Amino acid sequence: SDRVLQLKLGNSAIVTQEAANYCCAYGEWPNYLPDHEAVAIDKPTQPETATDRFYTLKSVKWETGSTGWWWKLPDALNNIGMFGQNVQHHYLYRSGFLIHVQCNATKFHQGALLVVAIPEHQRGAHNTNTSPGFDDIMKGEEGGTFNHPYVLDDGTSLACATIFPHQWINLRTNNSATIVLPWMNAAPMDFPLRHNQWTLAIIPVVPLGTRTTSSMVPITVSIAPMCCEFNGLRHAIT
Amino acid sequence: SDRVLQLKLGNSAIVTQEAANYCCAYGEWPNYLPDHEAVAIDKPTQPETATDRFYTLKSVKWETGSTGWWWKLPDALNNIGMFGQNVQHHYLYRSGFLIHVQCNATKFHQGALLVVAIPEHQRGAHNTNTSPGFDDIMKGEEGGTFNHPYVLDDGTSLACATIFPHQWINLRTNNSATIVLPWMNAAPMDFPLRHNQWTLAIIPVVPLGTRTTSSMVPITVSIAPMCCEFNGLRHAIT
Amino acid sequence: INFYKDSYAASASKQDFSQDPSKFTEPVVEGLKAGAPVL
Amino acid sequence: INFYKDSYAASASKQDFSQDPSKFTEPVVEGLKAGAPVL
Amino acid sequence: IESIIKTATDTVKSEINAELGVVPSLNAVETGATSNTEPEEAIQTRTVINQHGVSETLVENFLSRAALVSKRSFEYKDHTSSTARADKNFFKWTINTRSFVQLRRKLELFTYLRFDAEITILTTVAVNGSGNNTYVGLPDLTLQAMFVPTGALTPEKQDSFHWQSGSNASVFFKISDPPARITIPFMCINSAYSVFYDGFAGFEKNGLYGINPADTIGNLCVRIVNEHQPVGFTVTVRVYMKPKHIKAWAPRPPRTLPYMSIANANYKGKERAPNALSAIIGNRDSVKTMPHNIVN
Amino acid sequence: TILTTVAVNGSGNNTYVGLPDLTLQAMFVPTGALTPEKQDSFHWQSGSNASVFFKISDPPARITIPFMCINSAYSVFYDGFAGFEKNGLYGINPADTIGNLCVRIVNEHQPVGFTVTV
Amino acid sequence: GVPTYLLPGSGQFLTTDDHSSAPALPCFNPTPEMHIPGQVRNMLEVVQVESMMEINNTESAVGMERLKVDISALTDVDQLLFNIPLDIQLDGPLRNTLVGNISRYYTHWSGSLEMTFMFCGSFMAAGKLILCYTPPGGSCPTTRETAMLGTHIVWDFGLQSSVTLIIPWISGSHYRMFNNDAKSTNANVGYVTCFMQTNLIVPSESSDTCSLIGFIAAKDDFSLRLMRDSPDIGQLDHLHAAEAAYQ
Amino acid sequence: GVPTYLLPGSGQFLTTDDHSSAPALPCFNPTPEMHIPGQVRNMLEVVQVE
Amino acid sequence: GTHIVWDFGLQSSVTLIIPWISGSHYRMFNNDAKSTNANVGYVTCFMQT
Ligand SMILES: Cc1cc(-c2noc(C(F)(F)F)n2)ccc1OCCCc1cc(C(=O)N(C)C)no1
Ligand SMILES: Cc1cc(-c2noc(C(F)(F)F)n2)ccc1OCCCc1cc(C(=O)N(C)C)no1
Repeated sequence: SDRVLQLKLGNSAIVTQEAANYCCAYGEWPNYLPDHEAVAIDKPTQPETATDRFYTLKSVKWETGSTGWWWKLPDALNNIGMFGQNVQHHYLYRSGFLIHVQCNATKFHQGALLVVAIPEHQRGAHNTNTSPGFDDIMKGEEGGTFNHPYVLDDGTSLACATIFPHQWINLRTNNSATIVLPWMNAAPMDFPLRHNQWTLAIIPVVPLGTRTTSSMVPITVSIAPMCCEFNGLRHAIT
Repeated sequence: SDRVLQLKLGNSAIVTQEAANYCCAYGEWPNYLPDHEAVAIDKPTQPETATDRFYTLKSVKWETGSTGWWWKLPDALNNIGMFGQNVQHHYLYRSGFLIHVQCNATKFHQGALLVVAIPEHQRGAHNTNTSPGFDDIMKGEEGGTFNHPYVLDDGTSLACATIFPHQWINLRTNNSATIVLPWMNAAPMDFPLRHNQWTLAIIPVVPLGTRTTSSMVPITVSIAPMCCEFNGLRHAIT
Repeated sequence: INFYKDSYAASASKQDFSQDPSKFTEPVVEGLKAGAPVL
Repeated sequence: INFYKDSYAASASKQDFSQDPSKFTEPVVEGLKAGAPVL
Repeated sequence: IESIIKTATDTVKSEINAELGVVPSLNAVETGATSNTEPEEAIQTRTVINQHGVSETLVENFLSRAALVSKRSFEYKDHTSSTARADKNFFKWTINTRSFVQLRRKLELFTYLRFDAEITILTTVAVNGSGNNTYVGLPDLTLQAMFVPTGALTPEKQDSFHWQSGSNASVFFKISDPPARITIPFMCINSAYSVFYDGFAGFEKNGLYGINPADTIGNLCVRIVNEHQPVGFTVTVRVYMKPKHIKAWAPRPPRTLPYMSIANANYKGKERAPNALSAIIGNRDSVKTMPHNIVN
Repeated sequence: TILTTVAVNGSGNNTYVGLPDLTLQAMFVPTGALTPEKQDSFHWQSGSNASVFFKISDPPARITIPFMCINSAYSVFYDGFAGFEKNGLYGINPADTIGNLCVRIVNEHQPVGFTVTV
Repeated sequence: GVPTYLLPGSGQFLTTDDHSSAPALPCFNPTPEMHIPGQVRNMLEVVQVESMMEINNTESAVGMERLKVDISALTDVDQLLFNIPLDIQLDGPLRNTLVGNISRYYTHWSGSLEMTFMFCGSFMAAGKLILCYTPPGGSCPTTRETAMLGTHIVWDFGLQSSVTLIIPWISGSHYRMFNNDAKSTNANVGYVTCFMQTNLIVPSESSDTCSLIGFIAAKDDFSLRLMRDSPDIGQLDHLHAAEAAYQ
Repeated sequence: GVPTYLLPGSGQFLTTDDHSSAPALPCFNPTPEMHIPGQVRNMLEVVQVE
Repeated sequence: GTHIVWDFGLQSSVTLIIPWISGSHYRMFNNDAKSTNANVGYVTCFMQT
């Protein structure tokens, strides 16, 4: 009853038979911007199924020495499908996200992945006074990897990352994690090309292990924007 | 009507035919810890008759040059019967006490003993800046003797010791003293191996005297814990 | 004692005892029941 | 005059005239009567 | 569910439990939910009426404390032969809450904060001993603190005509007076300050990372109003900020490694544990070693 | 209540120039908190510690400290030992431990020396 | 006019005072409030969230290796696996947790704690463990027969991957103190130990070594008092670029 | 504002004065009171003891 | 064990009750004095002072 789940958005659907539950960040659900909170006065465009659908990013391989992976939103989706086109043609965007992380192995495999959505994951640089550059932060669809997951690449602690909305993929228990993210920002809308509201981090707290014949064990991320709206139409910028 | 008294607790009973009255310290009676004052949340054990009974310590001899005797509670009882076992197996204890001091002689004998229960009888050392050590304080069942009863071994006065709950054993009047002690502590419960709530002091203000053929004149102490409860069960420590 | 005309000049407000720890301790769509297995 | 928000900041309380000297002068189970011999 | 909590919860006494299909002590961490096991279900408890208050951990109380945010010393003297980098009887400070770690760490326990700021300015003076190591007494000087917002011009000298402060809020205070105090309202262009900002401040690619331009405050400009005396003094100005009327959102993992810069979250860690990059907690010999074992 | 007085040092420099009106900081450091090690220690920033800044020319500083014992009352006398071993101090209840009061002159030193009594 | 006199304390600057003060910007209209998810009003809400303990705080463990405890099959029965010091003030496995970090801003604490352990072995791995909490007074138990006399839970690995050990508030005093004397009767909480109950048994194709992750959090009977500066952060010099603010 | 003038005795520290003063620890919750035997409210109760 | 402390005085006599403390409903008058069905225990008298 809580291990099987189907998510359907637009023309996309996902089914998992080894879920635990799914997390609604801070007990909230995505919604459109209400009139009593709006700032931009132009009529927003709400593409609905054109943008509110699952986009699957490139899979990554879970290796023995893997330190972890991250993707910044909306940066990771800014060049994908109609969501990317709307982002490129509009000065302002707003949306939640539905995140589904997939990783399966055998009953002889072991490992634990922490799947956490970090709001405003401002990254720090290691052993230097220079702030991270644009190329260090904006990785797009490919995402990045943690240099020091122990401190979340920001001088904090991985052990306390559970304060953020998160699930675990414990191979003996489940093969997928689902997190629903509301709009998380100090402003009602934002410029999607210069600010990232959420960071999805997947960190192998317990390394992948087995004594059976080894196989590639990928981790796959599917993200569906929810309640997308865009304001300030102009020419494409990207 | 006030000279004869019988005390019955558990499987033990005491009768005296030469009592004066008995003292209830500060006009209070022992009781179990109420819910609105409890701190430890584990269910306490209340052995009842197994521990709430009279224990008789070793008698001491009243000599001409005797300066007095003291016993610290619960230290004196910490290795006796089921009370000792419960104390050793639990981190926290709580109880009152019923104290009965016995000393008889002939009608040709004279002497007066002050029987006083001192709350928090913190002892001082004589002619030194070093605080009393563990071995000086924790004497167990054998108890100790006053170095300077005139100042109660603490720089105070014996003459003002009547401010504490007390009786007298005046040989021409009575042969026993009875004091009922409630729980006396800043905390609802305590660790019985490191803190003593009460000190029983027997001080011969008037020395034993007679011109008839001399006999050994012992003083005997019987103490019954009342309303014992213990919390924090673990292995025996003693 | 606040005789200033602007409300933000007032002293601190230490009377908001409202709590909702479930936002961080139980942010799951399906609430869990006591004793019953979670999975 | 106490405009502080914490009650322990208040001035001293010198209005508790309740007494019970018998706690120290007569802590005996059997109360003694006037004139009648104690023993 | 939201509720009003003023004291820690009470405990209810519990009895022996042997029930098929009920395992309250078992949990599924994978769901992301913290264990809901109650003490009454793990052990046999008594009834306890808990009277312990929880007011001291209120966010308002936790954060509404005056903390040092700025400390600047400058020489009060005739600056005719001073270098261009010297504070010539005045200084300017770009306001930030990231220079002193005690307040910074507490603020960075949250992602978004909304509050008004009570500002207290404390001034001390000392006679210069360099060459003129003679004491004559401490003058009671008048100082001017002017708040210069974004886009306004900052003074360039102690007698600059910018100090006339036609519209800027300025406070004139004396050293002998109690420290000057003013309240600055929540002035962010958003509904809350961004304690952390995962973005860039400009529409080009060379803008600063990790600082939300919506939270830009401005400059605090402080000068000695008095003209210089025949002898030199050293004046130290300390600025304290106390947030109030606070709202906080999205708590975060606390900072562990030492701070390196006020401009970023760059980390290096101590040379060895504790708080090293590879070991936050101090080491013990093994996982079976009790560091402070009680023996007798 | 904290009362402060100052006097000019006469040792060698037995000359009187006047008494400076200094600023002092009294910080309450509770159990387990770090105490300052020097006059300009960064511990004086007092992020959470209660500190009071007062001047010599002001009336004596005053604050109220609440009953802070972990028990219902202080133990004026304590017939016990403070630790689970046998080497702990006798006669001092650890429940009544208060902490440290740290007092510094905020002003940097002047060319001449003074004696400050708190 | 009104006759008045100044009290002691007049003119002082108390960092914890609570008064109104003059608004520097008259008639300023703050930005309208907007709903933001994840509002926190009492820090006790944070300490109730589970966070990982650094049980494996040993020189051999680097990075997140310190956040898991490895257990292997043993050939002797009733063997000790690990213990956990329960002192939050001292530098131990509980210090860098939500509860520990928040509590170390205070001096007194009370209430129950809960430890949750997740078994991260393969589906085919099986075993039973006993987790014990020993109230203070003696040495940390080194044998199962002694440890099992205290509060404990016997944990059977299975579909539910996690078990919770409740550390009930068992204290003589209303509060305990975060004091550097870890052996003080006002501070010591006791010990937590973990023993094999039967054994870790895995098939040949599963990993012969399996990891546990330990979490800790406070229950809603937890409380803190006497705010203090946290000893977990400090600076001996100005941070880089701090001087540039004055340029 | 309110016109005021300072009286003689202003600023003095009288050891027997009785005024409220600033709480150093805001929102501190003292340990709940517990019944303890032998409470004394007036010293005349002590002098009545032999 | 079960005991009474006896103070000599005007009442010249004291009574020690030996309560029926037995696992079984009855005991047996059997020649094996150490049998669990027969042994009653002991009574001892010590000086108190
Ligand atoms: C320190 C200060 C001093 C003055 C001042 N001094 O003098 C005067 C004058 F001229 F009127 F007299 N004004 C004004 C404002 C000041 O700071 C404002 C604090 C706001 C803030 C934002 C953040 C943040 O970005 N967060 C939390 C992520 N933190 O705090
Ligand atoms: C003297 C003092 C000064 C400060 C202080 N000074 O500055 C500040 C600052 F930083 F906020 F400004 N705080 C704080 C607390 C102080 O003492 C507390 C008295 C409590 C007590 C317990 C016992 C006892 O053990 N008994 C009765 C058995 N007696 O008294």
